[PDB]
Amino acid sequence: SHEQFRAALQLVVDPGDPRSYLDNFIKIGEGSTGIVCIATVRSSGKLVAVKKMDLRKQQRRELLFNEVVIMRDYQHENVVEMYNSYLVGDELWVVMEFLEGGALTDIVTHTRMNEEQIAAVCLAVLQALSVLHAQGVIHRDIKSDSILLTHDGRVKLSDFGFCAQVSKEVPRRKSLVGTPYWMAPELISRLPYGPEVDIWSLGIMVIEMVDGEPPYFNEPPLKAMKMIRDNLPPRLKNLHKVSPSLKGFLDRLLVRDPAQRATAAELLKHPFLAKAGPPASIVPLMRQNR
Repeated sequence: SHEQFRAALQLVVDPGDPRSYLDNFIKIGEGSTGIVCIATVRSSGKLVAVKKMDLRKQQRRELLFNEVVIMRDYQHENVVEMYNSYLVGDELWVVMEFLEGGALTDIVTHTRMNEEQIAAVCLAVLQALSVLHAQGVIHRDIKSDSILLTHDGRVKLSDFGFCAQVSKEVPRRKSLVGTPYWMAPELISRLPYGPEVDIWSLGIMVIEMVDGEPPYFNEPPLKAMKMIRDNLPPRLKNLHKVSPSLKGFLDRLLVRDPAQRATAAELLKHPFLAKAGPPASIVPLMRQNR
């Protein structure tokens, strides 16, 4: 039952009420699992982010345990910090670092990123994934919507609600978890999968940054997932515009066989990332500056 689930979740979250120390909630976004708000810390005026997920409106309710446990006390410069989690009525609230620059999705849909900028984003995400994967954490929802920015162009990975933990005893997952257009073929094909699925999804995000949208985006999700499952790796619509370096980099991400797909640690040494600009190079892309 719902109440049986609520009781269990209460045991894992932090005690108390964030409505006692936060106010002035402003909804600024919505995702598959819930909404994201800006809130003000009453004592200081500091802005934080709060995501709110309705326990009754999840495709898979049990996934709500994952982020609140796995990412508790996690600190990395390219990962959005989670501060606390709470059960507030029928909603899970997660209080997090506020990334005032917004998400990469606005950028890929309204601008044309150059390769210095694309390399900067990939380097930041790969730095994050290399450390996460080494600890057995799989993100499972890598896409532009999950990449957030600071006002000065620093890049941080967020949206860990679909994440998973693997171990020496249980090295792979089986759940069909992710966002259709970005899902790895072996995940779609129910091969016990590992961290490698994030590397495929990153490749699809590179397609977003080059083309503006992922492959098969005009198709229904189920149809698209079948095409991802059955067809050869997807091609860039704008292939003729990209450097040999970017194409070679992308060829190591969008490898159909997980065992031959590059790992995050390997990709950090790839020549394409030599093109990466500093945070300043990203700043002109954000809505408030263009």
